[PDB]
This record gives sequence, structure tokens and C-alpha cells, in this order.
Amino acid sequence: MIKFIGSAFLLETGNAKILIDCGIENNEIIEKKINEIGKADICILTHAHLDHSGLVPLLVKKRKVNKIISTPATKELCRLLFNDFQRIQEENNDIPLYSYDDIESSFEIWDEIDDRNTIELFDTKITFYNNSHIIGSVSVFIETHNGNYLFSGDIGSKLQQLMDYPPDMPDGNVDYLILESTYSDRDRLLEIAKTTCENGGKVLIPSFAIGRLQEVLYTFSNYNFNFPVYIDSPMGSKVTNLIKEYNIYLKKKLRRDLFNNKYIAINTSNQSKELSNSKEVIISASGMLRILNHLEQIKNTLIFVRIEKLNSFSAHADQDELIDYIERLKYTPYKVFLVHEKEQREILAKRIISKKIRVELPILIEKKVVLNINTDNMCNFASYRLMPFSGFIVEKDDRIEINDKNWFDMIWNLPDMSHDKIIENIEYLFNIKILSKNRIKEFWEEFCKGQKAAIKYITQVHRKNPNTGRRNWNPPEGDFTDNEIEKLYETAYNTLLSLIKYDKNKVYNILINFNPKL
Amino acid sequence: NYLFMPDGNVDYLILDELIDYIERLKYTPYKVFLEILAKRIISKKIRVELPKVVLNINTDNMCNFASYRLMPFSGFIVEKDDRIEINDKNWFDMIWNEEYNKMRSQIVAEDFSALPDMSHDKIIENIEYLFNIKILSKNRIKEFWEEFCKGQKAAIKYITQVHRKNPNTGRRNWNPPEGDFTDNEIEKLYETAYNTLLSLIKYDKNKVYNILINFNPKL
Amino acid sequence: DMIWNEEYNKMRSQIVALPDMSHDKIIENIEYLFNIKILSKNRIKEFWEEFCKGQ
Amino acid sequence: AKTMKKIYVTMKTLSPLYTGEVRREDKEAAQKRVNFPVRKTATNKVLIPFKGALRSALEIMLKAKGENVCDTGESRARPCGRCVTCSLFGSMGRAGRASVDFLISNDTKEQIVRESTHLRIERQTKSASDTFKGEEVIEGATFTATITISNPQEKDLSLIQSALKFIEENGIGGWLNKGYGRVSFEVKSEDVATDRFLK
Amino acid sequence: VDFLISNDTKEQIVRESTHLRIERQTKSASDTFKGEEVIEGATFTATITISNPQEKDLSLIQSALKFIEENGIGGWLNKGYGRVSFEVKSEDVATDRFLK
Amino acid sequence: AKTMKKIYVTMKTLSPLYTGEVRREDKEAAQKRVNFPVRKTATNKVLIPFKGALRSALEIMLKAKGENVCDTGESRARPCGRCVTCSLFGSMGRAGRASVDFLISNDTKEQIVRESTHLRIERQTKSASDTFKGEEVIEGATFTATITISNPQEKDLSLIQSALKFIEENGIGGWLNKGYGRVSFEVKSEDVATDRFLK
Amino acid sequence: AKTMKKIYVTMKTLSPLYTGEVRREDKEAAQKRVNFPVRKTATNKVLIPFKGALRSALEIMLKAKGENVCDTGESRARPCGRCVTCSLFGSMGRAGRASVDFLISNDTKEQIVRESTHLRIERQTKSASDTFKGEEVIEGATFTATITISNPQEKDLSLIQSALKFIEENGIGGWLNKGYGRVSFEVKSEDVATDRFLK
Ligand SMILES: [Zn+2]
Ligand SMILES: [Zn+2]
Ligand SMILES: [Zn+2]
Ligand SMILES: [Zn+2]
Ligand SMILES: [Zn+2]
Repeated sequence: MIKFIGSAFLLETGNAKILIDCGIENNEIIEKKINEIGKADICILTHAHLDHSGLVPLLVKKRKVNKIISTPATKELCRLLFNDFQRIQEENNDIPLYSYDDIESSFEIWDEIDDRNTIELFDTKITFYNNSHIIGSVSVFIETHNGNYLFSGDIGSKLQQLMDYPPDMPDGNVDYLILESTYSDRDRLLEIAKTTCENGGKVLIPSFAIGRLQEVLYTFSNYNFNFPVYIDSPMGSKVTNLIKEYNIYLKKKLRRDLFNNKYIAINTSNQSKELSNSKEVIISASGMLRILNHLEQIKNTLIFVRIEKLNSFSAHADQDELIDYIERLKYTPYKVFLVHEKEQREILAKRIISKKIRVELPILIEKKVVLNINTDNMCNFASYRLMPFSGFIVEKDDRIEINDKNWFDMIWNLPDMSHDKIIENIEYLFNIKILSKNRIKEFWEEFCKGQKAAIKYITQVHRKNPNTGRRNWNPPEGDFTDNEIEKLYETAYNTLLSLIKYDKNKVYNILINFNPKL
Repeated sequence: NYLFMPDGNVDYLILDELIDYIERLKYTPYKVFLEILAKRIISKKIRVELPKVVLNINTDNMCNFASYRLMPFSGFIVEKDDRIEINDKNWFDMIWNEEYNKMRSQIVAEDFSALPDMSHDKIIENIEYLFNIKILSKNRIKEFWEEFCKGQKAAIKYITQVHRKNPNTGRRNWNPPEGDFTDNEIEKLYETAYNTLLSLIKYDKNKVYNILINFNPKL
Repeated sequence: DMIWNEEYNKMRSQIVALPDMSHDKIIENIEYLFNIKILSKNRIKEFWEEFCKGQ
Repeated sequence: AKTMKKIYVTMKTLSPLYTGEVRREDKEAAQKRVNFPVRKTATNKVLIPFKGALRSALEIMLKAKGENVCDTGESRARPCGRCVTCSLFGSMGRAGRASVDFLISNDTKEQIVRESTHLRIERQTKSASDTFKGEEVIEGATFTATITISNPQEKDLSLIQSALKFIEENGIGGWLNKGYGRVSFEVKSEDVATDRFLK
Repeated sequence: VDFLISNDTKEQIVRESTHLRIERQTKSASDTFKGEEVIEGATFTATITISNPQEKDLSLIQSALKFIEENGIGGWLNKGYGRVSFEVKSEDVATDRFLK
Repeated sequence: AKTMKKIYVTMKTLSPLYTGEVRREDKEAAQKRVNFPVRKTATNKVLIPFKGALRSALEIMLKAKGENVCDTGESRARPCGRCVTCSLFGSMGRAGRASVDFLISNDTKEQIVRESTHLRIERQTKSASDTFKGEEVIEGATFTATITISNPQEKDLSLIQSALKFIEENGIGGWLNKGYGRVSFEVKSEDVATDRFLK
Repeated sequence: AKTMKKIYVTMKTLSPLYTGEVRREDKEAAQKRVNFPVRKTATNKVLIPFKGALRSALEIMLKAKGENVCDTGESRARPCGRCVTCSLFGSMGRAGRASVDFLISNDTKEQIVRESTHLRIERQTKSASDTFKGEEVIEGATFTATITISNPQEKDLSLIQSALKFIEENGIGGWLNKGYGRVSFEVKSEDVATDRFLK
């Protein structure tokens, strides 16, 4: 079933091929993988760090993937990383793997589903859960008729101050797991950066732009550092704005001025050089490899995440968190596929075998359907043996089963608004042309992705921009005054937010009366 | 692997000392085939069972409801050659529409239950001319005799169906004539076929049968 | 269809004017609208399939 | 009959390409979303007819040359059998030696099939008086077909290639008047033995 | 040689179809017709039972199947219909297998 | 039926051009980057519909002349089948003689297509109210299209040239009233045989 | 209509003209050299938007006179479709009869576009706080546009000429409050037939 190209895991569901990751670790070796990948119906990008994504435009370039399913924030972070990495490939002028055309074609077939949302593709039910590595980190649960498989993804850590600390897990039965064993000193940083700028000297914090600089920023923000803070990072400022956009996919504590306003975004290279000539915290660089000038005046407290190494800011899991992630699944898995250096996999596999779970370091379990109702009383109508039956589709984790009324009787042994008020408000805002058919259609596409995607979308369409008072709705059609127009916009915000709470059938029944195609 | 303590891997076991024996196996059993003891075994994170291919072809909406999850569905079980399948109302509506179209196909008009005149010689001459230029063909003569044996009304209906010049396309359902002809002769030959078939509609059955064996001997 | 709706509505919860126009007129009107192509064969066929699913 | 001519054609798509869904069930499933579906397979590959296009190309060109070629395109036209296109593509009485496969796509739907918005504009108002939605095949999409000719003659490959150049001039299927269907063909021809499978 | 019985049923594999006949000067549909047709990917099962077998019979049947893969099965083979693939599972049995 | 008319049309863009993206997937994948995408190929070359522009032009001039032409651009309007635009560009019973190719750019989208800031400015405060982004074809870009007339009459070439002069005067593509889409045309006619591919 | 109106508009620059560059690639290529490049045609000419200076001019004058006209400069403000500004330049469902060309320069970049330097000066120290290097259009430069009115009415030239006089009073393009964009206009208007190309 599961072929192990690399990170690259292919799952042959007999009916379709579901590749999960296609990452980047010569060219002919990468081509061996792409040639072996074969035609994949789906690529599920667990997260975007160019080690679980990256060789995905190639799969779009050589036409091997029909559709790419991810988190929305994973999609936009993948966009930033693909463009930046193609820019780098031209810095060392290395015959590029893919083109910009392949990047733009990669989002042509992209699809976004958020979390706790089961998408049925080719007889496989796919669901996403959070694992607290980066913004759209996802552990993938594919239930197929030959078993349920869970690709942990880079399960995060208790150190994460931006995400939850208990990565979420399928509430059903996990047959096979493919965990990964890459394997609070922060206050110290908040000490010494407070010391050094008190010493009058500057502070340097070299950190990666994707899912590392913002945790170094968050700590420097929830805490008070009267001295000034700056970000001299080129993708780094854009991914910080990506945090401020996709804050709804973060921790529940941070659902609602993220990072306060302490960070000053260093927009230009001229500002970079003049900042390096300043006297008065600068977050920059990638592994201390803009950064070169800062290095000179930080050499003239240089912390690593006055030489200093602080390990508190780490994102990957620790043996104990991986063990606790498997020990929190409802059923113990049949086999842990411990992927991704040798020594870490060996020590984790001993502890796992000590915890009495099987590991292979790279059983015909068929999810049958049970009839459980009489078929003796059948009839021939039009060349078919048919019987009308009244029952229930029970979805036990071992097997789907169909039952009668006897079984059901024996087992029996966000702002809120009324449905009529929601109907009235959507009708009134549709007549004054705030809510339009394009708006209702775009809402339905975001609500198909999840509740939190639609919450972000209406938060984007209702945010009044502080620079220019533009709310991003459609203006009302009539002779209304300014406070009345603002009350109408508030009404639209609360109405669509209250509709987010309902189930998809109710939302479709309400909206197919305004846009007869959404 | 089925065990009914073997140190080797045991995928399936068929059974508080029970709990101790189960935890005492190396690795853990995937399923154990065992009431309250089964649910206690569930509490040790181990699955239990407590003891034609079936295909649920259906849409999905799931209400968690009780501890067991469900999906309300009154429907249909269809037994087939090697599979049993489950379908909804729309399948039965589709087979009902197809069957009901098959029903009215039958008992149409008056089966087996206002015409020009021309001599018998004229009728043989016109059918003999339109046989050899491929208008009144053998299939045409066959379906003539089939619509005639169900009555004169069905034969008038079929002849008005073939001769009907469709105003959208300008195409009658006759077989086009073979040979060099202009358009006016083509419509005049079609009108000749019209008048000849509608005039033999008035004749009796043994005066038709004997006029269509020498063109269709398998009438 | 009445009993099916009865059972489906019943079970789902367990878990939780036409204008009167005469037949001859109808024939004349669909004749006239078919001649002037408002009621076309595709329109009559689609209306027939939607009538087969219910009123 | 001991030899057989295999003509492997690869059609690269250079303009958009509309071919039409022939299947009433697939149309009715797809006409709730798009008004002009593309002819696709159940294995989700694009199907284009090929025998009728080559036949029509050869009858138009050979009628223009003055050769004795019957027009089979007229309504209820019966092929004579004493033609040259009647030998390649069949008649009432003799099957065609050139069995012509469908142009099936190398890629699938959602990789070459795209879903498009077409328009109709008022002339005195310059406003969108009507809108429909079609399905189109992208450019650079590769299709493969094989023409197997059972009793080959010398003129068959030249006639097929000629007809292919007529398709590269005119179009392969669908809306050839508004620009759709302009394609290119690459031909690989080989003369196999009929007893090549018998071991 | 048994018949090629499909694994599925008409409502899953047989699709009605619209065929055309186009005038070569007008490019207008001069004629059309509707024919049922079996889809692509439909699976058919047959059994060939050879009594008193010789050595070459497997090679002969497999070569004939490769010829049918090349040329097609059924009707309308010239316009592209009938192109299939065959998978062969052969097995030698003894004629007294049914006797208990 | 024996000869055929080629009008090779080479169009040079003289003011920035915008034909909109029609593909739903291409428009949706670009909406975070451009609000108005330009109609392009999968080979990244600009696609312009041409048959509709020529037909609309000839209907407008021939209606203003007084000759009997149908106004097809009204909603669901059946073409009459007896006018010369019905002869050239088709009716519901007979296809058009003039198969009009798309206007395909000679260069790639990286060389000829640029992003742009379009504004809406308030009239009292004289300030930026709405900002949006479009893709535009630059001036100097070269497009090619071949118009093939199957049964060429005497006046069809002159009708196409008058429609091209009307398209030069009015514009092609979208945003025509803002100055977009003003082009120049270089027609190169050629009377080819229909049987020229026959070897 | 049977006739159309051609208004050939010639603009001479009396004060330096800045209209801002719109293309992202041209702006980003210009950043090292200048900070404010002029809108440039890719065949090295200068393009100034016209519709928007005629529409805005007519909206302020018609709103001051009291005619029932709408404001198209407010945020996403839908044009009504009933005023003479909506009839001339366009509504949201009916296009504008006056297709207004861009203001194509009659000379090149090298002749009329100059690269310059402006300052922000302290009010106390009287020194340059900021320097910034833009590029505007020299005075005496000649620009050419053509307004084509499809269905002309009686008061069509008068409204365009009033809008032109308002443009000479207030300016066209950018930096109008600083002194830029003061222009002159010469109109050569004519009535053509819509069928003037039909030969
Ligand atoms: Zn990661
Ligand atoms: Zn990893
Ligand atoms: Zn013939
Ligand atoms: Zn007409
Ligand atoms: Zn207005």
C-alpha cells in the first residue's frame, strides 16, 4: 500500500493514488523520485517548509498531480516560499527545477480545506488536524476501505507560543500512523535583550522567516521591551502580515493587534543599511548565512535561535511529545512508520517497542459493509430485485452497517440569530446590494472550506482599513446616512457570522434563495 | 497471526487476569475477539469486536446523536448478480420514469382493433418504381405491413410521420432517391410514395399482403 | 411519494394554487407558443422531466 | 493481408478545443454546471472523433481535385464502394481498411480541461446580452491515436497525412469558425507484419 | 469460449450517445442518431475452457487476444470503438475435480 | 468548393489591450495577484476572440448602410440565414464560410503582458477612492490570425477588410471606451486550392 | 445609428505634465533611476488617460448646474444609467457612446519626457529635508486623441468641449495642485457615416 519515496509518502488506495508530501532534500535523483511518483490523483501538503512541499510544481510541470489539497494558510505560505526559492535558484543561477509558470499552474489545481472537515475523494475520506508546527500544519487522516492512515506531520512542541500545544488527533480508529522523529529558556532572551539595550548596545536574533521569527517576535511582544524592535527580513515581513491575516487559524486565545505594534517593518534596503548604521532589536537572516551589514555592527549581543545559543525557541517535537501524541489516540495503532537521522529513529523505536507498539523503519483489514436486515421479501419491478427499506446508516469504526427502526429504538433504550431574522437580514441586504450573488458565492466557497475560513473571509470583507476608511463590502443602494451605512455593515457582519454557526444544509437552503447557484 | 504467552507478534486474540495476560503479550493485539470486560479492554486502548459485496451508493450527512454515530436513510436494497447495493429515492424515480416511458410505448393508439383511390395496376407501378430508386425500401415495406396489421389508423400515423417535412430541417423521413434528380422531382416522388401508401391503406389485407411479397418475401 | 415523505420527515425528526385553464385552451395555447417558438421541444422535454419529479 | 500499416499520430493542441459530450447522462449531469461539456472518457480523458474528420477532409479535397469521390456527408447518403475514400473509410458492403482510433488524451480532466465563460454582446449597446459557459481543452495538450490499415496500398499514408494537414488548416472538432480546434499533428508510420503477435 | 459478461450493469456502464453525420460543404449536422455504448474502464469476464489441451493453445489464445487489443471487439471498430486490454489468468485443472 | 481564401491577418497593438480571462480556474488562481487577468494560453500567449468582433462590426456597418442583415447580438437571437453576415459567419442551419482563427500573440506573456494600477478618483476631494489591478498587452505586440473562407465569393475579402478598418477605428477586446484595444491591421490575402495537400 | 461623431482632440502642454506610470515592471525598472516615472507607451510614447478627466469634469459641472447626474468617483459607486454622463461615458449595463482614446503623444520619450528633481524643504532651517527624482512631460508637447460617438445626440460636442475647458482650467493627470498638467485644446469635429469603410 504505502510506498516510501522519501519527505515523500505515496498511498495507493487501489482506486486512486494519494501522494502526501513532495519535498526537497543530483537532479537525476530528484527525477528518479518524480518518475517513481507516477500519476497521483492528489498531493496533500502537510505544511510548507519546502521539505514537505517544494517538489510540488514539478508534479504540476510533468503533469503528475490532478489536484493539490492543503490548508489555506499553507497555500499562501507555499506561494511565498515557491516565489522566493525560484528567486534564489536564479541567485546561484542553478538550472531551475521548475519555472514560475509551474508555480502559477500549481495553484491552478490547488484546493483548500481547513481542519475537522472531511473531504471525500476517490473512495477515501480525508480530514485535516493541527500539529502545531507552523500556521497551516496538518496531520492528515485518510480513511480507505483497506485501512485508516495518519501522517502526523512535524508534530510541534509545548514551546510553541503561537499555536496549540496538544496537536489535535482523529477521534476515530487509526490503523497505521506515519509519525516523524526529527527529535522555557525564552525568559533568558527576555532577560539578556533587556540587558544589552540597557548596556546601550544593539541585539541581533538570526531566525528563519517561516514559523520561527514570529515566535521570537511573539515572545518579544506579549512581554514588555521598552527598547525598540525591528524586522529586517524580506519574506519575513510578508509572512508576519500573513500571521496577521491568518490569525484565525492560530490558538483560540489569539482569535481576536497581534504582535501588538512593537515590530517596525523594515521595508527597504536603504532602511536596512541606515538601521545597520544606527546606535539605539533586529530579526533577520537565515541560519546566520541585509544580514551581512547587520553582522558587521553586531560584531563591531548576537543570539542564536557576545555569541549565545538559546534552545528554548525550537519547533520540532521531543521524544516525549511524540510518545504522548501516540498515547493520546483512542486506539493504539497497528504499526508506527517511523520516518524522517538513524540514531533518533532507533532510540524512539526502542521506546515504542518498550510501549508495545510495532515499528517498521523504512493483515488484510477491510472496512466491510454489513446488511443486518432481511432480504427474503424482495420483488421484481423492472428487471431489478428491489426492496424499499427504512433504516439508519450506522458508521461504527470497524464496519459500516445498515439497521432498522428496531436498532434505533433499542439504542435509545459566534453571535446567534434566529433563522427568520437571518432570512430577513440577507433579503434586506440583498435588496440594498450589500450582499450580492458574487458575495454569497464567495462566502459559500469559503464556508465549504470550513467555518474558520468563512470567519476570516467576512473579517476581511468587514475590516475598516485604518489608513483609508474602506470596509471592502459593496456599498448600499439608497439615500442612507453614514451611521446608517455603518449599521448596515455591522448587520451584514453579524448576519454572515451567525450563519457561519449553522450546518451546510441550512446555509445552502438559505443562500440558494438569493444566489440560485451557491 | 491468531492466538486462541507466545512471544511472537499476535495480530488477533480470541478469548482481571485476562487484562494481565493481554498486556503481557509482546507488542499489542490489533483486535481481540471477546460486555463490561470488552469495554474495560477498550479502556486499555485495544480494539474489540464482541462477535455478496455490500455497496452503499448514497450521499452523506452525519448526526453524531448518541454514542453511536448515524445517518437517517429510508431507501432501497437492490440485489444483483454478485453484489448488493443501496440506493435512494432518485434511483427509483429514474427507473420509474424509464419504466413508465416503456409502458406508454406500449398500447399506443389502437393496435389490432379519408384515403385516396388509384387502380391496383397503378399501385404496383408506383411501388415498383420506388423500389428500384431506394425510396420504398424493404425496411419501409416491412414497417408498412407491421403498421397496417395493427389497423388503418396506425398506418396513416406512420405514413404521416415519414412524409412529414419538418419545418426546422426540411427533411422528410423517406430514404433519399438514388439517381440524378432535381429537387422538384424529389418532392414529387415523395408525394407519389405518400399517395401510393395512403391508397393501399384503403385496400383489404390480402390485397396488400399479395402486393408486398413480390418486394418483401419475408413480410 | 406521500408515504416516502411521511417516513423520511418522520424518521429525520426521530433522530433530531394553480390557475384553472380549460384543456382545449391548453391545446390552442401550446399550439400557438410552439409555432412562435416560445414553447420549444427542449422546453417541453425539460418541463416534462421536472413534472415527473412532482408538481 | 500479411502486412499492416500502423500510423501513430500525436496531436498537439495549439488553439482552444471544444468537442461535445455525446452522452445524455453525462450532459445532464454536467449541464447543471456548464452549458457546453467536453467529450470525456469515464477514465476522465478527452475523447475526440477522428475517422469522420479524416473522411470529410479527404472527400472535400478529392472532390476539389476532381477525383470520383462520393459525398457521404449528405443526409442518408449511401457510399458507392468504388471510390478511394470508400476503401479507406468504408462503404455499404465493404468495411474500411483504415480502422481509426479516437484521439484520447495523454493527460486527464483537471489538467487539460478548463471551464470557461463565453459571451454575446448587443451591437447598439455593447453590453453582455447573453452568457454561457463552455468546457475547453487547453493548448499544448497531447492526444494520441493509431490508424491501422489492414490491406495497405501506397496512397494510404499520403492520403492520411494530407487529410491531417487539412485538419491543421481547418480544425478537428467543434467550433472551428471562432478559432477553436487549430492543432498540429506528428506522424510516425510503420509497416508491421500481421503475424507479429502469433508466437 | 464463454461470452464476455460484464461485471457491472447498464445503469453503470451503458451510456446513450449522440452520433452525427455532417455535410461537407455546409458543416451542418445533416443527420444524427442515438446509440447506446459501453464506457471505458468497464470490466468484462470470460472463461475459455480447453478440453484435451495441446502445448500451443495458451500462446494461440493470448496472441488472438493481443490481436483483439490491436483491432477491437464488437462493432464500429473503424471509428475507434472496441479498443480493450486483456488480462489472462491461466490454470491447468484435472477433469475429475468435481467428483467428491 | 475548388478554391479557398486565406486572409493572413497581422495586428499590431497601438494602445494597451485587455481581453479578459474566460477560464474560471485561470481567473480564480490569479484573483489574489491581478483583479483583471488577460486571456492567455497554456503556452502563455495572448488569446483574442476575433470572429465575434468581425461579425459585430459587419452587422453594425451593414445595418447602418440599409442592407438586410440580422441583429444576432440580441439575446438568444436566431440568425436569419439569408444575410451576408449569415453567409460569412454562419447561421443556425449553415456554418460560416469564414472560419476565423483566434488572434494569437507572437510573443510570450512575460514579454508583452504587464500588471497595471487602474484608479477611481473622487470628484470633490480629488483623491484615490478605489484601486484595482489589471493585466494589459503592451503597445507594439504582434498578433496573427488566419481567416479561411471555404466557398469564397467576390465581396468577402472586401467585407473582412472593411470590418478590420472598423475594428481599427473602434477597438478590439475590452475597455474600449477608455482607449484600450486600438490596433492596426496588415491583411495578406491568398487564393489557395482546396486540394493542395494532396500529393 | 446611421452616423457617428469624430472629435479629433489635440492637446498642447502649457505647464509641465506628470501623469503617473502604471505598469509594475516599468515602475520597478524605473526605481533606481527615478521615483516618479511618467506613464509610457511601450513604443516610447506618453499615454495620459482621457475618460475620467472628461467624465469627472462633466460630473462636477453638471452637478453644480443641478442636472440629475450621478457620481462615479465615490467608492464602488454604481452609475445610474439615466444621466447624460451615463449616456456619454457609460453605465453599469449600458456602454458609453463616446469611446475616448488615450492621449497618444506625437513625439517620443527622448524628445518630450525629461527626468527632474523635486524637494521637501524645512520651514525653519530652509534646507532640503527630502530629495526625490521624478520625470514629467515638457511644455509645448503635442498629444492626440479621438473621441468617437456612436449614436450622437445634439448636445454631445458641447458637453465634450465644456469638459475640455474645465480640463484647461483645472489640469489633467497628476500634481495638478502643484502646477502640473495645465493644457490647451484644439477640437476638429466631423460627422462620418458608420458605413464609410464598406467598399
Ligand atoms: Zn515544518
Ligand atoms: Zn520533516
Ligand atoms: Zn464512394
Ligand atoms: Zn443574417
Ligand atoms: Zn448616471
